[PDB]
Amino acid sequence: MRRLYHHGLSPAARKVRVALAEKRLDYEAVIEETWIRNESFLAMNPEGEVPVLVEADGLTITDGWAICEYLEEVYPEPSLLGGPAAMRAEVRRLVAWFDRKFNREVTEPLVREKLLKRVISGGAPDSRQIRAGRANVHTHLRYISWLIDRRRWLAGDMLTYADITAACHLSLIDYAGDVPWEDHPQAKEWYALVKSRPSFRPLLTETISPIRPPRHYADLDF
Amino acid sequence: MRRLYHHGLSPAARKVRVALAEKRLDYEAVIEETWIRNESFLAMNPEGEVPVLVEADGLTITDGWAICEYLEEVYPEPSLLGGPAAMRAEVRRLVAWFDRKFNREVTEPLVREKLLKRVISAPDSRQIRAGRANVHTHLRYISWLIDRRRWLAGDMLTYADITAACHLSLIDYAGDVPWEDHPQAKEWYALVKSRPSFRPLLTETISPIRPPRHYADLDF
Repeated sequence: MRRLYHHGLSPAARKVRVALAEKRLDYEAVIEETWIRNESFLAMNPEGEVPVLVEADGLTITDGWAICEYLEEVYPEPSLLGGPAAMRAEVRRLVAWFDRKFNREVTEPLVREKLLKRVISGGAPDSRQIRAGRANVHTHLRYISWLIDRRRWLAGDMLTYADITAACHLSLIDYAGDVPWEDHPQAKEWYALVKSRPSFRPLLTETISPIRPPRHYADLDF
Repeated sequence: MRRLYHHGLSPAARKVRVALAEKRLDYEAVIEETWIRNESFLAMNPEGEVPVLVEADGLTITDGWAICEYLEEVYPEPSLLGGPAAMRAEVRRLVAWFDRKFNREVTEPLVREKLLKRVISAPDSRQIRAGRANVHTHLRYISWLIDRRRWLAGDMLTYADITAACHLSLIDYAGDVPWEDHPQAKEWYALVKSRPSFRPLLTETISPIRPPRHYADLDF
């Protein structure tokens, strides 16, 4: 049956999991710990990253963006890009905002230092990287608050890959306990709406050993 | 006429310039040096990056990838993604290979240390040697792909070839591509660089850096 190679620390893989659920597509979730070399996995994806989607006929789609665009092409409804070219471009802009800018400024340092290092032998957290990530998340939350104060969802009138991408990144910052939610109440409210959707539920209930998420992480009413 | 905000040190902007030309879309190239703060540019693109495409009617498309997907949706022929879902997915896989992996391993350190630092104002030699070592791995992969396909993603030129060639064109501007170790990849790069869509990348300069002698040479 359709399968997704993933791991809980990957924002892109989280995004694909949420997308598959939003599209009502059944799949088998298969963990690959990409920090442990596996020649068979590399043979399937030479980049050695998750996510990788394998359809029941064996068709193998690699890269989060490639998978997301493939899902919209093959399983068009419900749409996660929207209809007019201009709207789709705004969705894609915001996808890039989070998968590049937020990712580089916040997700990469906090996930690496607070989550991945504890999962592997990795060693001492780098406090400098952590402080920068913690400071930078404020600018992003202010932007989210600005967008959602004037739009229904981050990219406009319907939930899209923009909301999914932003929420999946934030979910990992939240797993680490580093989101200053109460400084950004409009962003907090938007995240509560996303986190309460059935597509988000596995991200809330699953854990990544040996890190215990914070007590509010799975609270819909946080 | 549509306008593209770009600069020569941006692989994403280079890619869009090539794409626009491949699709026979005229445009005005407008330089924005994004290392110099400009509130008006930020007001148009809050990320403060190039590329940004502005259509004649004012429609503003931001982000290289968003621009490429937009161009294929609005100007479908000639296609730079291809037709079947599987092919399009392979193109997008390779676009990511270059815009993520090659970019992190090779373009970022070499452009930063050798090009950007000279444009603004000491190169880190360790980072330069890491970039130079890693480009070999990527060229071997290119060579593997084009030994069995005409172009990186299959039988037709796509965003995959454009993205790879645009990244490599910046490495080549810095003089750091070991072409003599990778003759199959070299031959593929010569074909892409020779296309009319690539011409401005070859002839334009980024002050104060001079490119190597062969950089603009089709017969290198």
